[PDB]
Formats: sequence, structure tokens, C-alpha cells
Amino acid sequence: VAQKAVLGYLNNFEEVSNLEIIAGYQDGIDIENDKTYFVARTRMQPYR
Amino acid sequence: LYISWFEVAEEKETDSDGNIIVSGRYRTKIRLAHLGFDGVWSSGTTLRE
Amino acid sequence: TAAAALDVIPNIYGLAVGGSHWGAPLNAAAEIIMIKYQADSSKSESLS
Repeated sequence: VAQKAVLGYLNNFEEVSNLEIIAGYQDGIDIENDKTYFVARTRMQPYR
Repeated sequence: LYISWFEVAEEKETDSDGNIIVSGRYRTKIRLAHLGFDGVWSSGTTLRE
Repeated sequence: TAAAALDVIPNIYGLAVGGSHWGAPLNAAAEIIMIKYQADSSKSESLS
């Protein structure tokens, strides 16, 4: 049962490792010590 | 293991005056798939090279 | 993906063009959200 459980995760894992960053929000006009949010998606389809 | 298709499709190349030669370039596509580590498909994507 | 394919491009072209089913994705989201409950309330029967 463990092998079915392991491979069911390992199929999903590779899509996450291939995620592509599209844009990032700088703190309006400020610099240094920023939280700097970023947005990313799956390449294989634009779904996620 | 990977699998693929070629799409066969029609739509009119409609002219504003209307036309008979409604043909030439269509948004046909080419599609790819693969089966994962348990045999279910996922990468059923459209590269359309 | 079916709801998106019924939306992103038209059904028909000619003197009249269109047929994109406006509500299709948001109408589909409620079914996706519903399905979680039947599984988790039967995982509770498995673990019971």
C-alpha cells in the first residue's frame, strides 16, 4: 500500500518543482526589508 | 510512455461581403499526453507546434 | 477544462458569431467544492 501512496505523491511533486514566476509586487516605492509578494503558475497548462 | 493526436476541424474564413473560399488557415491543434507512475494521464497538453 | 473549453472560444462563426457560455466556470466550481464532503464523510466511515 505504501508504494501506491508514495508514487501518488511523487507524480504531483514534479509539477510544483516546475512552477514559473510571472510577477512580483514591490512595496509601492520603498526598498530594503520588503515582504515582496510574487505570483507563479504551472507551465503545462495555465490552470493553477 | 507518451501519446499524441492531430485535430481535424472546420470554421469559415468569413468575408464581410460573404465569400465561397472559406478555407486556408484554421485553428487546428496538435495534442500530447503521457501516463504517470500509476497509469493515470495528466500532461494531456497542447503544444501545437 | 470542459467549462473553460465551452468559454474561451465561440461555438459558432458567420453572420452571427459567439455562443461562449458565460456562467460555465463558476457554475462548475460549486460541483468541484461539493465533491470534497462525500469523500471526507466516507474516510470517516473507513477510520470508524
